[PDB]
Amino acid sequence: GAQVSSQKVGAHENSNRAYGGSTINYTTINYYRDSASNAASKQDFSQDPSKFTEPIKDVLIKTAPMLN
Amino acid sequence: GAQVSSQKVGAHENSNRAYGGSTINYTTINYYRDSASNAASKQDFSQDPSKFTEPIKDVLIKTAPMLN
Amino acid sequence: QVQLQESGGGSVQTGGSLRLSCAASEYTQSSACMGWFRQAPGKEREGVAGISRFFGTAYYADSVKGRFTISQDKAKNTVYLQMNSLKPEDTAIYYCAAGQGCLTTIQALGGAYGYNAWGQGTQVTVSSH
Amino acid sequence: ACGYSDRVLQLTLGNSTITTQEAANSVVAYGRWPEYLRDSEANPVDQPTEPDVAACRFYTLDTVSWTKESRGWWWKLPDALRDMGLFGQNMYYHYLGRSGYTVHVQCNASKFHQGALGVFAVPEMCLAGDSNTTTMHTSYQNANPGEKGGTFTGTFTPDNNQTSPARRFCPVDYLLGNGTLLGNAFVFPHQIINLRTNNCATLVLPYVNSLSIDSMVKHNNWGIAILPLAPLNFASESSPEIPITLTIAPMCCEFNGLRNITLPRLQ
Amino acid sequence: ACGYSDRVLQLTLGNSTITTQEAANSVVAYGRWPEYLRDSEANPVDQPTEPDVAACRFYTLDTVSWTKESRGWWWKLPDALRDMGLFGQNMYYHYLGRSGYTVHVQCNASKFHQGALGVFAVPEMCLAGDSNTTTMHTSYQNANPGEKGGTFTGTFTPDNNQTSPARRFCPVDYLLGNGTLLGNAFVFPHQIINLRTNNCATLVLPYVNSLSIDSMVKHNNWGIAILPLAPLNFASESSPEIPITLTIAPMCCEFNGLRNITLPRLQ
Amino acid sequence: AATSRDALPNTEASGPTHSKEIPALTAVETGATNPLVPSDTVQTRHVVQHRSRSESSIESFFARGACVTIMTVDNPASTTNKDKLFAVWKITYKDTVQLRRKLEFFTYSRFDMELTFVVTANFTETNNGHALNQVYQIMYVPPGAPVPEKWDDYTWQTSSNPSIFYTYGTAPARISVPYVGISNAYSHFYDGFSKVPLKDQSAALGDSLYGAASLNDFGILAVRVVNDHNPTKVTSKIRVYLKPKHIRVWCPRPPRAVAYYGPGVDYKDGTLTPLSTKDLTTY
Ligand SMILES: CCCCCCCCCCCCCCCC(=O)O
Repeated sequence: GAQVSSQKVGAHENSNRAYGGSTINYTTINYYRDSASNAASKQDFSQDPSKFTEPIKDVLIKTAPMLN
Repeated sequence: GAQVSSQKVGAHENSNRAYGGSTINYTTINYYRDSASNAASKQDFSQDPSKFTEPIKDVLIKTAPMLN
Repeated sequence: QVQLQESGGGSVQTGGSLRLSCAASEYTQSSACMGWFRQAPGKEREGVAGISRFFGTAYYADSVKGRFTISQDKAKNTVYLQMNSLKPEDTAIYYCAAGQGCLTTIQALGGAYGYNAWGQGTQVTVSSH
Repeated sequence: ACGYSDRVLQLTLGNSTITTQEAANSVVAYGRWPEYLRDSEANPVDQPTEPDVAACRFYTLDTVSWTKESRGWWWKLPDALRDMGLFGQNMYYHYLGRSGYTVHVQCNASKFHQGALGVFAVPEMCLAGDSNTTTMHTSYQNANPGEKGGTFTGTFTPDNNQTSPARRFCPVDYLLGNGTLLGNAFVFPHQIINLRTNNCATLVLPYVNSLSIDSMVKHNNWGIAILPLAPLNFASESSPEIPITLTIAPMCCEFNGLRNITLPRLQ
Repeated sequence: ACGYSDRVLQLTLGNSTITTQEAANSVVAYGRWPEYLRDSEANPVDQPTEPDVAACRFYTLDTVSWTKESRGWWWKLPDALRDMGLFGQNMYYHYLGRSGYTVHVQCNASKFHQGALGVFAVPEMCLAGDSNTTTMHTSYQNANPGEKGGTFTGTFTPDNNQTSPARRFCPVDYLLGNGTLLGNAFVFPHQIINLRTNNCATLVLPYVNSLSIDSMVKHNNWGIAILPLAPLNFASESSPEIPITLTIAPMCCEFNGLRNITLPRLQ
Repeated sequence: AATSRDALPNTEASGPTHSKEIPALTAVETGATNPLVPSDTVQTRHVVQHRSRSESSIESFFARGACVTIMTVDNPASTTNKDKLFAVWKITYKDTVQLRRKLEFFTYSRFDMELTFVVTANFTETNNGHALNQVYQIMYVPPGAPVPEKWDDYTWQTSSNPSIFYTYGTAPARISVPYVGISNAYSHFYDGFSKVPLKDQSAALGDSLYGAASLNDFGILAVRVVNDHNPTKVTSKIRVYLKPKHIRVWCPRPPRAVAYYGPGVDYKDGTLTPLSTKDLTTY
C-alpha cells in the first residue's frame, strides 16, 4: 500500500544513471487508520484568483474599456 | 519505489553463490518529498579535460607541430 | 528599515556631559556596531563610535576615546552615547547609523561602509557662550 | 597548400580589423564562444538592447611600457571599456547587461629581444587590498581605474595612515594579487607572449557570472592580468623598453532596464 | 460593441506608453508608415546601427505655456531630440542616419475653455531669417535651438545691427514663417487641437528626404509647427494659461558610419 | 558516458620510431597543454589499467562535513548579574579555513547543504549542585525575520522560522536545505560592490564593501538552552558541520596559498612566505 511520488529536482547531482536525470521518486506508507494521522502530501493545486480579482458580474476584457 | 544499484566489488570474499562474483547490488529508498533530503548517489560522470587543457580555437594534433 | 529616531540637542559649555540616543526597536538584521557620525560644517561627515550588536566590539575614533563611550539597551532598544568633557571641537551634527548584517561591522569593524539606514540629525554645540 | 597558418591571423568585429603574423593560435575560454542570452536562461522581462556593431568592435586602450622593472599590469571588464564610445554609453544608461569579449594584447620586439609575458583572464578577479587594519576596504574609485588599469607590486606595503587610508589594492605579483601562487595561474584560460615565438595573445571570453545578466556598473566579470614570466632583456643594454597594447572588443553585447544616465563618482 | 473608440487611444514604443481619452483619431503622414531602409534603396555599405527600443521610445520635451498673447511654437526633427538619451548619443557618434517619429502633442483644458491649435508637420521646414541686408543668414546655433524649440512672431523685425547681427529666424505667423499663408498649411499632414473636441494630436511621420539617409547633425527633415488658429479664452478672465507638451518618439531608427564623438558648438 | 568509477584507458604497447611526427615538441604559449601519453616518448608495453578516478569526483571530494563554527550558550543561576547567554551566528563557510579553501578551488558552485549539530555541555563552577538534562532549540532566522534580543522573548515561538529541538545526550541534529542562492549558483568570489557611488551623492551615501553582496546573506542561526534558570551554571557548545552534497562547480581557481585574513581575499604582512628553502641543484 505504498505511495510513490515524484520529486521536482532542483539542484542536480552530476548523475543520470542513478540520480540527477532519470525521474527521482519517493515512497510513502500510511501506517495509521485515521486520515488525521497522515503526513502532508504537499501535492496541491492552484486556481484562478478571479473570485477575488474580478468578482464582477460582467466579463472584463482587459483591452476594452472597463466602463462602457 | 526502491532504487537498486550496483557495487563495484573491490576485495572479494571467497564467495560466488552469494557474495564475491554474482553481481552484488544495493537498495535505496527515498523517504522524503524534497530532493534536498536525498543522499548522494555517487554515480557520477567524467568528461574530457579539453575545455581547460586545449582551449584553443584550432585543432591540436599532438604529433604535428604546435605552431605551423 | 529599523526606526532610527534621534534627539538630544543641548548646547552645553566646554566640559559638560551630554547624552545621545537613537531608537532601534524593530529588529531587522539589527544595527551591529551601530554608528555615530558627526558632520562639522567646516569639514564633512565622519565616523565616531560603535559597539557591536551582541558582542563587545566597540570602535572609537582617535579623537573621542575615553571621553565618548557607546552603550545601548539590549531590550528597551535605543542606543546611548555618553559624551563627556566636551571640547569646542566637537560641535557638529550627529547621526546614528544602522549597519545591518553584523559581519558588516566585523569585517570592517567600524561602520561607514556597511550602513543602509540613516538617522535624522541632532545639533550639538559646545561653546564658550 | 595555400600557406594558411595559425601564426598569421585576422579577426574582424564591425568596422575594425586586427591582423598579425606572429600569433600562437587562439584561445576560446573554457571552450565557450560568446553568445546572446537564451530564452530558457533569461530573466529580465523587458525587450533587450542589442547594439551590435555599434558597441561590438575592437577598442584600443592606452599603451603601457614594458621594461626590466615592471612588475605586471591589470585591467577589468567591462570596467576597462567604460568610456569606449557606444558600449560605455549603453553601459551607463541601462541597469543590467551582459557581454563577451575578444581580448587582443599586442607586443612585438625583435629576434634579438627576449622575455615572456603571461596574459591571464581571471573571471572574478577580486584583488587584495592594502590595509592590515581593515579588510575588503578598497573603495570603488580605486578598484575601478578604467582603461588605464593598474599594476602589481613585488612587495606588500600595508597602509598605516589610519586617519585617511588609501583604500586601494596592493596586489603582490607572485601571489597573483589574490593570495594564490602565480604558478597556478595557468588554470585560467591563458597565453604567453614569448618574444621569440609570438607578438600577440588572443583570448575569446564568454560572459561569465553566477547569473545570466548583471549590473556591469557595479560588477566586473573578467580580469586581465599580464605579468612578465621571464624578464625583458635586449642585447646588452641596461634599460630597454617595449610597448604593450590592448585592444578589446565586446561580443554579443546586450542590455536591459533602460533608464536615466548613471553618473558615478570616479575620483 | 466593446466600446472601442477613436478618441480613446494608447500607443506603445518601448518601455513607454501614451494614453488618451480625447483623441481625434490618428494621422499617418502621406499614408506612409515609418520603415527601415530597404536593400533596393540603400547606399552606405557598412552594416547599420539599429538601436531599437533603446532610441525608439517616447521622449517628452520641455513644457510650454499657452496664453492669449502667444503667437505659436516650433521644433525640428531630429533636432528636438538631439539630447534625448540613447538616440542623441547614437546621433552624435554616427555620420549618417534615418528615422521616423510619432509626435504626440498634449494640451487639455476644460469644457469651459476654448481655442484651436494647428499642429503642422512640415518636411523641410526652412524658416525665414531676420535680416534685410543678408539672406540665408541665420547661424547654426540659432537655427537649432533643440528641445526648447522656437516661436513665431506677429510682426517682422529686421535686424539693423550690422556690426554683430543677430543671425536668427524671424518667422511671421500668418506667413507660416516661410513666406506662405498659414491658411494653406493644411496641405501638410496635420491635426487641430480644438479644446471642445480634443486634448491631443497624434501624427506619425516617416523619414522624408531627397535621399535614403542623411546627416541628421547637419540636416533637419521634419518641422513641428503649432499655432493657435483660434484664440485661447476661459470664462471671463483676462490672462488664462494652459500648458502644452510634446512627446516624440523615433521609429525605425538606424545609423551608419560610426566614428568618434561629434561635439558641435551649440552656443 | 564515462562514469566516475570507470577504468581509465589502458596503456598500449609501442616500439621504436624515427620520423616526422612530433609529439615531444609543441608550444605552451598557445595556452594548450600537450596531451601526451608514455608511448609518445618511450617504448612501453601493453598494460590493462585498472585504476579509476572514483575518489576524485566533485561529489566525492566534498563528501564530508566540516566544522564551520563553534557556538556558545549557557544556563546560569537566577541570581545572576549578567544575562543568560544565547548565541547568534551568521551563516557562512568563511569562519573556518579548511572547508573554505576546498570551496575556493572554484568560482561558482551549486549544492544542497546538509547540516549536523554536535552539542557539548559542561559544569563551570566548582560546586556539587545539579543540572537536569538540557534541550536546545536552534532556530533559523532568515534575513528579515526578528532576531532574538532575550533568551525569553517572543521570537523563540517559531511560527515560520525553522527550528531544531535537540535533547542533550542523543544523536546529533541533522537537517537538509536546498540550493538557496539568490543567484543561479553560489559565488565564492565577487569582483564588485553593492552600491554605486554617484557623483551627485555624498561619498558616505555611496560607499560599500568590496566583494560584499547579498549573494551571501543567509541570515543567522540562533540557539539557547530551553531549560529555565538552574542554580549551578552549565556551559554548552554547538559545533556545526556542513556537507555540500549533490554538488556542482564552475571555473577552477588556484588554491589559497597564504593564510586567510578576513572573509575577503586580503592577506597580512609576514604571512606571505609559503615556500621554504631549497637549492636549485639538489634533490
Ligand atoms: C533550521 C535549519 C536552518 C535552515 C536554513 C539554512 C540557511 C541556508 C544557508 C546556506 C548557505 C551557507 C553559506 C555557504 C555557501 C557558500 O559556500 O557560499
